[PDB]
Amino acid sequence: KTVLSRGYIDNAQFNPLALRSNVLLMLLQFTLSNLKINKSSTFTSDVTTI
Amino acid sequence: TASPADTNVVPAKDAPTTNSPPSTTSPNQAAADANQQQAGIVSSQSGPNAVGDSAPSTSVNNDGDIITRPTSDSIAAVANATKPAAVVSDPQSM
Amino acid sequence: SKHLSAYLDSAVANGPELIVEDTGLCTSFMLLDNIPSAHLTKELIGFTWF
RNA sequence: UAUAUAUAUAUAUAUAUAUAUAUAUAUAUAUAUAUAUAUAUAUAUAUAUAUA
RNA sequence: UAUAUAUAUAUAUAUAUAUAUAUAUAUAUAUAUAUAUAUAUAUAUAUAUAUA
Repeated sequence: KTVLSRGYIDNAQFNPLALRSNVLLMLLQFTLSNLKINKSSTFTSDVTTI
Repeated sequence: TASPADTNVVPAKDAPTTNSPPSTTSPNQAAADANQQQAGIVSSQSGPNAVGDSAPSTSVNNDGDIITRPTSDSIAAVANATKPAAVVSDPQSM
Repeated sequence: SKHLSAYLDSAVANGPELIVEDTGLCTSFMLLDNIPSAHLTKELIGFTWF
């Protein structure tokens, strides 16, 4: 319900006619949310079996 | 000395249309006048430059129409005007 | 932001937040049990060390 | 069987009260910026008084 | 011309007051949504009374 839905859509409905744009924005937010650097942590040596 | 306020000047958010007064008559001319008056210029010093100009306004739709509420609400209004009842009660229903 | 005193309809530019780093796991999909188990007998407990 | 009255239950609408969320306005407190006024200090200019 | 004093103006600093803007917090009001309660109206069901 990101766009073109506020005001008229029911709380439990989605508008099929606006699906592509809503999906598009949803993916965009998904993309933006992950824009971060993969830092390196400390390490330990494993001695557990295999 | 090195005042950032004098070095980091950039247009503010909603700059192109912020000063537009809420009206329906001649929004672009009115907005243009508001910008001129807001900037501190007085008409007696701008002279002929003030008569024909026009500026973007919030009252004008992107399609080029006079709007009085956010376009989403206009979409909502027309949508709400057509909502047939989902479940109706009639004697012959099986 | 103690001062943002730009003259007229302007603003003081700030730098975008670029350096963001993560030390967890580089993932955004999760594995979960939608429906709980039936709580079966274990038949095997775990490792023994002495 | 139908109508009317009364009681109870359920549904829908409207009003009022209370709680929670969101928006807008107002008030109060604190911080920062700008303007104005008053006081004190320092510098400069002008006027007046006194001395040489 | 120089010195000293007083007054006025201007600049700079500090303090105090007031105003305006922005941020944060709290309170109140209004609007919208949701929940709960009460009242009123309408419909349906059940009971009782009266009439046909």
